[PDB]
Amino acid sequence: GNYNYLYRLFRKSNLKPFERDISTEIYQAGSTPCNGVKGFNCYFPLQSYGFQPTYGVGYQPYRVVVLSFELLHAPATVCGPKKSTNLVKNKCVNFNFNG
Amino acid sequence: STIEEQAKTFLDKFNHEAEDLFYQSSLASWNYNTNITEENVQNMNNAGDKWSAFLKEQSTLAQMYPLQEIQNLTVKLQLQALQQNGSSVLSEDKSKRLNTILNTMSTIYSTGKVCNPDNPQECLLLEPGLNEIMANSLDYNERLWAWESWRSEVGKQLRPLYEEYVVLKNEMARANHYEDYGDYWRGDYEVNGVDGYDYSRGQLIEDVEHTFEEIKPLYEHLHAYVRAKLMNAYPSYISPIGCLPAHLLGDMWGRFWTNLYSLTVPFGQKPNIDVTDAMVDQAWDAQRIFKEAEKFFVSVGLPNMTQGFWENSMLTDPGNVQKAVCHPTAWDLGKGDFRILMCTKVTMDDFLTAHHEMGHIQYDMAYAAQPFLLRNGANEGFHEAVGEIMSLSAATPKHLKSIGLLSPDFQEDNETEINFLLKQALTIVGTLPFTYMLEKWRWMVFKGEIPKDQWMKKWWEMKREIVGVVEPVPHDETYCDPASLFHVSNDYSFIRYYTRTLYQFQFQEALCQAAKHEGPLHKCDISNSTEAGQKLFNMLRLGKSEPWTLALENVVGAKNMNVRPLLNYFEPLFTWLKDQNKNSFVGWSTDWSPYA
Ligand SMILES: *[C@@H]1O[C@H](CO)[C@@H](O)[C@H](O)[C@H]1NC(C)=O
Ligand SMILES: *[C@@H]1O[C@H](CO)[C@@H](O)[C@H](O)[C@H]1NC(C)=O
Ligand SMILES: *[C@@H]1O[C@H](CO)[C@@H](O)[C@H](O)[C@H]1NC(C)=O
Ligand SMILES: *[C@@H]1O[C@H](CO)[C@@H](O)[C@H](O)[C@H]1NC(C)=O
Ligand SMILES: *[C@@H]1O[C@H](CO)[C@@H](O)[C@H](O)[C@H]1NC(C)=O
Ligand SMILES: *[C@@H]1O[C@H](CO)[C@@H](O)[C@H](O)[C@H]1NC(C)=O
Repeated sequence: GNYNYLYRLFRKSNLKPFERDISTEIYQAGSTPCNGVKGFNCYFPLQSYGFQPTYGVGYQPYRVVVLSFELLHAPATVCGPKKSTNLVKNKCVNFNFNG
Repeated sequence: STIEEQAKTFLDKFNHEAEDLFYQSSLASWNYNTNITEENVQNMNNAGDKWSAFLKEQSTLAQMYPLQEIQNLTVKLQLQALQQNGSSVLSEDKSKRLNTILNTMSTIYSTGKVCNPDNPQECLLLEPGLNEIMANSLDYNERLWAWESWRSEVGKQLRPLYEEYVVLKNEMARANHYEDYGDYWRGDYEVNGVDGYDYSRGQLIEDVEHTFEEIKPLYEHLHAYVRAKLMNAYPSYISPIGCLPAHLLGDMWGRFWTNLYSLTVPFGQKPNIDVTDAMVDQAWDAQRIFKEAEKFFVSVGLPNMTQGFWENSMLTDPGNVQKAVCHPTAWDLGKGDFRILMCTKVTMDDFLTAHHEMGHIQYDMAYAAQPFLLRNGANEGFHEAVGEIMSLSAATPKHLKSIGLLSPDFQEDNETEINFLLKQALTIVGTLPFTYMLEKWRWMVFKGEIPKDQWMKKWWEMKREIVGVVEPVPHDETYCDPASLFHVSNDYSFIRYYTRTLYQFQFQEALCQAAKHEGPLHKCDISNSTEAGQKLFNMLRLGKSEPWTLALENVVGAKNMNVRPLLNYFEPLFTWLKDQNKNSFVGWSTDWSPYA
């Protein structure tokens, strides 16, 4: 059982987009103050996924990479590769050299 | 803030933590079952103790949320399931005594060895030493000796233990706001809070009697026919007017009559539908058996088995060096892990068992979307009934012809259908009066209707009245004849077989009506019908989230258990038995006319 992977199961409000919450403060589900102790109505927010090889396909670990592309007023520098068509000389051709 | 949100967070942490502890306990049990080694036993015991302690702590913490301030039906159902004390309401000394009594009954039943006086050098255990003698012998005094000696040893050991057991279980049940332990068992079918679909604990006994009153003519005719055939087999022991002798029913206790098919066959000259030789000729492996079962389930529209099912199941006996339990069991380990533990041979019985256990796996897969504490059947009957319907459908000659296991030029005449229906009646109909009489006797024992000094005098009186089975010699109160069976000695409910039997044919009629089958009910196959699979899967996906009455409305369109599909299934056989019983006398007399 791999218990190095954790998830938040409880929070007072929903997350905003692209927000990270790494707080380990005890979740207060009741009127009573938690006081740092996981007693009645006060749970620990982060729970672990016990990833084991014999799990089902809907419970197996999946690595997710989300790529976020934004265009801002600054000069755009992450560009895609541009191919180089084999140079032809001594003929009337349409040339595109560095724009 | 509110109580309902607190309960929802509690049942959101509970489901995940319990799912993890469950998976670990179930995996330890699996590793014990496929590999009987002492470290696996220790790991199983540690996981079980952790699981039980965790269930005790969550039961202690769940009761602090009052039920009447929660309106959501699913949350109230999970909280009702969790808030049961179980044995925790009883004192620690009495709880320890009850656990000790249950464990020692388990050891007495499992390691009980009985053999003939004056020849004690070797003895035979119940499985398979006594089972084979009861199922295959034709000798009157040998079966009488085995039956009386095993009930003498087991009953004389278990009678004070059972007398303590009834008092402790009644004390726990009255401590849990129940009338008796019988009411505690009947509370599984209790539905409360749903308008129109409410079911009471007291309604179950009335419904069982109402169904059994319609069972009784068919069972009387079957009993008369079996009585005539056993009179042919044993000339002088069986009376024309009396009950059947107890040790002649083909099994140790009378649970099934399926071992009397050889003696009571209508048409021996006609062939059987045995397909074992065809699989031997075509070299069918157990993997091919499970692939054909998977093909059957994809034909009706249900999902196919996962890759982890094929990778992680043990479908063949491992070998001499590694020991495993031979009993076929479907395991829903949790987290989408589904396995079958079966030592599959090339037989028809193993093929039907593979269909039955894959039906169990399909039922387990269907409610995987549900929360952890609602991942069960709506009652104890549905879970077995959905496997028994697969056992019914797979056993049909149309299914065998469709998969190529039966010759396409096999003549399906009335005589083979009559003898097949008689075999299915001996297996299915014959267990119903025994099940009903045993459960009614246990309910009267728990309720206090029968005093301890009059347990057996009533019991045989019930058996003559209901089952039509007479004792060979009278038994006094030093015997404990019921507790020789596995379920009663190890604290298991027995009405699940009765409910399973009725739900089986109700589901069979519903799916055959959905599949538009136009012939006899026993000639019906539910393969290739997407709509029948959809009608099944609508109930299958619910699990324990909805009442069993609403699930039965979803399948058959009725709000209550019904007996008419069973009688419709055996109607050709019922007419044949009525024709064959013209000379003989249907019904029995409770007097001592055969033997006492
Ligand atoms: C069964 O247990 C034995 C005990 O040593 C072990 O060697 C073997 O690998 C186990 N087999 C399986 C299939 O788990
Ligand atoms: C009951 O709770 C479940 C989640 O726990 C929720 O999805 C469902 O909608 C609730 N039912 C009602 C009627 O509010
Ligand atoms: C469980 O037992 C406790 C005390 O032993 C009791 O207060 C509680 O009401 C019981 N719960 C139920 C459902 O009977
Ligand atoms: C189950 O069915 C799906 C779709 O028909 C298929 O892709 C998958 O391979 C099947 N699973 C197995 C184990 O064959
Ligand atoms: C089966 O059918 C044949 C012809 O219809 C008939 O002669 C025979 O008596 C029937 N047998 C039974 C048991 O119905
Ligand atoms: C059901 O479908 C399978 C797959 O196409 C087919 O082989 C089988 O013959 C069908 N059943 C019947 C009764 O035709």
